[PDB]
Amino acid sequence: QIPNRRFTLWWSPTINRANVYVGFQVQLDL
Amino acid sequence: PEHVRKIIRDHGDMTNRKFRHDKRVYLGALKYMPHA
Amino acid sequence: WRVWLFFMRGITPLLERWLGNLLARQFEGRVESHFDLELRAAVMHDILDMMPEGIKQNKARTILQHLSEAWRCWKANIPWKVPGLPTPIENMILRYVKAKADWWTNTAHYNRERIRRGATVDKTVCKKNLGRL
Amino acid sequence: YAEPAHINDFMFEQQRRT
Amino acid sequence: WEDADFPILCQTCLGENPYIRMTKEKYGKECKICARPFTVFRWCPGVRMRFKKTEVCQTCSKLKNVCQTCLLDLEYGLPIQVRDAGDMLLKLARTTPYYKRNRPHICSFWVKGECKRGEECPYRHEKPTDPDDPLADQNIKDRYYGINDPVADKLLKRASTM
Amino acid sequence: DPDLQRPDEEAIKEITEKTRVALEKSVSQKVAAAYIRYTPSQQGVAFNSGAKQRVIRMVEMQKDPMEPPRFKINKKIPRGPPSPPAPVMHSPSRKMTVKEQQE
Amino acid sequence: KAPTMPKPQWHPPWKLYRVISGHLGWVRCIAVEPGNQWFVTGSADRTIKIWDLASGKLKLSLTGHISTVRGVIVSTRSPYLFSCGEDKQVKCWDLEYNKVIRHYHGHLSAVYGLDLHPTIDVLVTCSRDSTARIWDVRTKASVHTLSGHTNAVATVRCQAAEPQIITGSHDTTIRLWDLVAGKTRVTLTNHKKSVRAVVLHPRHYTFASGSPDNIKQWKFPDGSFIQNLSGHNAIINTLTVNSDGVLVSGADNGTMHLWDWRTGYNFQRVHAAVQPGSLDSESGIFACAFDQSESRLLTAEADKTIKVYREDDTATEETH
RNA sequence: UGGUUUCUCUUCAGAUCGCAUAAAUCUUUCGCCUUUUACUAAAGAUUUCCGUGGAGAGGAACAACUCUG
RNA sequence: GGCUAAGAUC
RNA sequence: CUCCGAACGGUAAGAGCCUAGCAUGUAGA
Repeated sequence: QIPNRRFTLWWSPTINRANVYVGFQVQLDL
Repeated sequence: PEHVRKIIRDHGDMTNRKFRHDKRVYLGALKYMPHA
Repeated sequence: WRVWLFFMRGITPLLERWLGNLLARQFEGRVESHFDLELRAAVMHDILDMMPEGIKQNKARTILQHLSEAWRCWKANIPWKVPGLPTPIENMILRYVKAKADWWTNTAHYNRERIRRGATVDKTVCKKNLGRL
Repeated sequence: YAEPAHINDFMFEQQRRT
Repeated sequence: WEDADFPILCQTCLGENPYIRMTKEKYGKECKICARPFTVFRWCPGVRMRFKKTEVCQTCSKLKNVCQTCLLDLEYGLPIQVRDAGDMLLKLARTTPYYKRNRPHICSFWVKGECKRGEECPYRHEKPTDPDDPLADQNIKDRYYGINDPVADKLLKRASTM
Repeated sequence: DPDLQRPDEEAIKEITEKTRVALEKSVSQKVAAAYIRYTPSQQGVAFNSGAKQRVIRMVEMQKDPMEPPRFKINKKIPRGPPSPPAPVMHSPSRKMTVKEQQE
Repeated sequence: KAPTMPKPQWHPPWKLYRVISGHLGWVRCIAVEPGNQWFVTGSADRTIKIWDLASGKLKLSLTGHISTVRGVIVSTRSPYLFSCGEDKQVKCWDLEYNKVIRHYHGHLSAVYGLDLHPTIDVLVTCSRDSTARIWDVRTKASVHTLSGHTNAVATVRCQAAEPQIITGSHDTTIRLWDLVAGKTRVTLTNHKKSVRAVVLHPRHYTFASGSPDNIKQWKFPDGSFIQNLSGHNAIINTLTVNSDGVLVSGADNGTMHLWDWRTGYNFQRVHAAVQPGSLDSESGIFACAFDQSESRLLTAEADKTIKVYREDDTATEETH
């Protein structure tokens, strides 16, 4: 899970946007 | 005759006009809807 | 108008079964191991019926353990049988072992015929089909 | 102990109420 | 589940006439004696009566041996707390029952003064009972079970008066 | 011929007609879900005297044929968990032989 | 010295005419078509295959079960070759399209046997979970759960003469559960072994019964023990009886003892052979039923060979 | 011989019963496939629904206009 | 106490 | 060339306090 965590965090603006996932408004915390 | 115009007039009253003990049968008998 | 009148003509028998249970819950309130268990329970049913010579200190799980050690000895293709036993008890044990060998060989050839492409999905059946062959 | 009868309900309800 | 064929009721609740009429509703009315649906048997006791129905369950009333509507007893008429106390049932019993067991309910519009129904009012336009007495403070299991029975308490207390 | 007699074909057809009517009543009950006079011998002595038959008409109330059920699944006990335990009386069980443990 | 000893019944011995061996595994059920043309017989390969009743050649192969096919009841009142599989599924394979048409369910374990009633439109599926099941034909629903057995209900009998349904329980107690009520009207004070066999001779007498150890006859009205069986101590699994007075008993040891339904003495009592590919002690008659023409007997052995036994005329077989 | 209608209930329907035509289920097939239902349509047979056909039973309207013979 | 690939196993 | 898809696999996890649109229609004296 450790190399999977570094790869998912590196492409965080590419893998988490409005075009890549359409219907979503989830906020994490404050 | 014009009897159906009076019965459907009492729709959402506060248990005093066709709503005391008939609201359970009103949503259950209407579950045969698409045949109508 | 003709197509959508037939749409409700097909949904009127449907929706009484679709939304029939939905209006009812508001007032009513809502593998191969089975063949191994059925062969094991029928073996105990046959051993308790096919001549136990009455109530004369009859068999137990050790007789089923004798059938278990006979299948494990045949599984490695070893010539080790189960010697030192009565002849009808050994014949009843060898009959269920020859029938279980027919089930396991047919289950091996069925998975191998679907091993080329078959289903394009195999989680633990790939290790079992390679071990059986 | 139940014991039904095959009498008419119309004549029985009329005679008892009279 | 829970079916029935004939109501096990008393002769007082059956009506003051040899001929009556019953109405059977199979698996309904939610009988609170066993929390199971029973055959609700409605009937008419007579002219100007209450026209009540069955309240207790069928199998739940068999162990108690009481009426289906009055739920007092089978032969004597004392409550279940008075029947399980003790013949004691011979002296506490009373034949020729009162019409208050078959009397209808009171008119709430007559208690409020605005009784607009008039002489055709099926309810009784009389004075209600005194709420200070424990006789109008019973419950479901308080009348069925012998625990906390106000009617059985006064029946054993008034039996030794003289 | 009287000891090994066979039943009549009309009696078999009458048993078949009664079984077909009983199975149709159970099938109509499965597809739906998925006067009288009792003599008051309990306390009838003097209260409302003269009631020798106590006739009560059994009029089934026609319920609405479009409704949810009036209660939930019934959690009441329908019957008794004791049985009529009929005895076996098949054969006297005894020991076979002294060599039965060796055979 | 014995009663009715010097006047027995007439029974000429039989002879095997053809041993068809096409299945792959132990055959557990065998049945003949009422038109004497088809011969339905299951196997352990989960495939109920029909063959010619007279020619013996293969006619069809119908699979679909997920376990051993331990029951094949070809319906004579309707074209539907219903079958009982051990995978908790009474697959009613209708022969109108050679496919499953009903696929009824409800049993919690394997089904032992199935019998179609001649009068009532229902199928008595003797399951093995805890009881049998009265499945309604062309309704896909059960009628009543005749729970009157302390073990698996192996045998089943649906007679028009008997008002109840004769169920054969493996708890050494046969029962006659009524069709309308469901409770056992009368038990059986015999069959000390696990009773897994039943027969019926409606030609000139009442329906009999059977047992592996100490078998005995019975009667259709409320049961009546007429006489016990001969010296057959093996585990009997097949019990057929013809209208000519023959009584065939198929045991698991391979000793196919044939006796008389009236005399009771074993006429032939011959033992069959085995397949060359099979083991030494593997031949056992698991299912046996006579033909529709009552000429050639058919017994499905456990050695993967459906053997057919024809008749033969002889006279030097007098019993003392 | 003697009745045009209308509404209730009892069977079989092998007639394009329907001069037009829905849904679900079961057994086999294809396409996507990523967990599943909603999926695409080729074959066959099982229900439900929209409906209907002859022939006895009970009410209402002029059954009396006198219909065929 | 059964079936699972001496169940794979230093 | 004009054949247009919907849901689940998703927002957590908890502590103290605060306010609400709901339901039953009884036998008894």
